[PDB]
Amino acid sequence: MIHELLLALSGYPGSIFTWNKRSGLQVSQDFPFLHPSETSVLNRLCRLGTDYIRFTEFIEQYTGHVQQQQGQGGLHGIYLRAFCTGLDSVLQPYRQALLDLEQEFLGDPHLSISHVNYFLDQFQLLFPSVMVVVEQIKSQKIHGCQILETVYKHSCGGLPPVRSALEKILAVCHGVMYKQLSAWMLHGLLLDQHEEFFIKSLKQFSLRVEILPSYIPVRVAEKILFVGESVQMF
Amino acid sequence: QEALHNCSNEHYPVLLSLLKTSCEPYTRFIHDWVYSGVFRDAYGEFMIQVKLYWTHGYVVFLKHIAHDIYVCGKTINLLKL
Amino acid sequence: VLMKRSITAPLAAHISLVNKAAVDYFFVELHLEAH
Repeated sequence: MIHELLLALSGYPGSIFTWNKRSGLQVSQDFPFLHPSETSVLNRLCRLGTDYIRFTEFIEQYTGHVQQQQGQGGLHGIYLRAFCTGLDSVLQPYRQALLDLEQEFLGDPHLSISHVNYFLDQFQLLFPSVMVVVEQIKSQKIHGCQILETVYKHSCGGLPPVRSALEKILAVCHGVMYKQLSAWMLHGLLLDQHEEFFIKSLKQFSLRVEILPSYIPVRVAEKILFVGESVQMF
Repeated sequence: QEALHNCSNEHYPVLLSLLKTSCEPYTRFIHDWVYSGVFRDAYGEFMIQVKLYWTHGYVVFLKHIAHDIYVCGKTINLLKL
Repeated sequence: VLMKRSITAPLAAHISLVNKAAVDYFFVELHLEAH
């Protein structure tokens, strides 16, 4: 009962806990020897595994799956790829915890599921919270720098652990914009295709106010524009 | 063009390590026409290739250097005399 | 920036020297300015 729960949550679906696209993972729930006690606990545990399957599947789907054949902002694009790259690194201590748990089960062969469910209670809040961010990005077709605000507006919550968790994904997504900005400002040529960072000689260089994030003011953006235009001109 | 396509993911240094050595005979090809004017090809892998005075022909590096190689080869071929 | 112009700098310096030597070989040997 203990060890294929690790097998199921790890992302290789079980023949007891049945993976569905409409019921997630689900216990067979028809045994002539099940009890009401175990039911609730298995239901509590299977939520995290369902979310984990969705997360890992999406990350594998939309990171490094092409040789570049414009794309879609919510299903392709370098900000979106960097979001997935931050997301799997945030998910790492869960994997470490499962690896620890197997050693615990090996050391003591008589162990029950409530012990496990007690240990995994800190992911029980973190995993449902982060789902809505990627859900909003995917559904609403958010393109370019407006991705950067979306996790940023969702790092205003009253839960410190979830806030600190999302901040790292945002920090990963800063660096790609930094990398392209280092070229456009200081030489005049940008290294980015299909994803914009508020760039529309002296022609086809103007500020896109709409894509520009809210936490970057307009006064600095004018200076950035003037710097890039100047170095491109001379 | 894959290089401009990806400069900010984890496959950036792997493709860079491939590309840095995938141009090694090309640099030799460039080092041929400038320094001796010598043509070199085996199966055909060179952008420039070999009439009225010269037997030189014209149709990676930028083209801003490709025509410069085309004219520096003819200058070498004259200076050989 | 990624560029192929971090290669041309020890090459074009030789190209320019070849061009200057050829133009000098015109004047001091073939006397084009007298012609």
